[PDB]
Amino acid sequence: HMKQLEDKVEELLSKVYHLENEVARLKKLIENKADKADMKQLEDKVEELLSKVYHLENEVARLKKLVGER
Amino acid sequence: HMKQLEDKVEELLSKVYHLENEVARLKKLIENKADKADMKQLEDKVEELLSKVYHLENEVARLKKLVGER
Amino acid sequence: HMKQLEDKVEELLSKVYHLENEVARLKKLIENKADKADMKQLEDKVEELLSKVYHLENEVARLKKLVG
Repeated sequence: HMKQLEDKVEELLSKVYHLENEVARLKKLIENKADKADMKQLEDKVEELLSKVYHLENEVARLKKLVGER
Repeated sequence: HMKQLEDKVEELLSKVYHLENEVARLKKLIENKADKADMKQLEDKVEELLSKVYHLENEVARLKKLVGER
Repeated sequence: HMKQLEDKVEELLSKVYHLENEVARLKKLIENKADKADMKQLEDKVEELLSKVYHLENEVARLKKLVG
């Protein structure tokens, strides 16, 4: 009876140890995931560069038209 | 006495089962997040592009000046 | 024998509580991380940028020749 009850507790304890170790592995995975704030900062840079290129494209198109008349 | 300890283990049985399911869910949530390595790959390319845009800016300003008005 | 069984249950009781808290903590941490769908969108924007840069370099080289 007490031997049977301690068998169940031991089975549960074994599961918990396994789960503890798995969660430690997952904690490490999470540390290696990219933060939203960092992605946003890179996105802002890309958008800054895309706007610079946009205005450059317009100017080059303008200049191309002007020189094509001369 | 033993009945009350069984009732405690019955409670813990359920908690361990729920924990197993929560950890499975956490593992799925983790898989939907991007790795830092993926972000750094993009960052490396943006670094290349930053220099190219700088050079383009200088070249286009030089050309705008040369061309002048109509 | 009865004290040993009670201590085994105490061990389980404590570890379950501790692991519940840790899993909840990690759940919260996850919410601050970037989704793969969003990184893929950024990857496509970076593609957009690199293509436009190459195209513009070529346009500028041609214009530069024409002006010079």
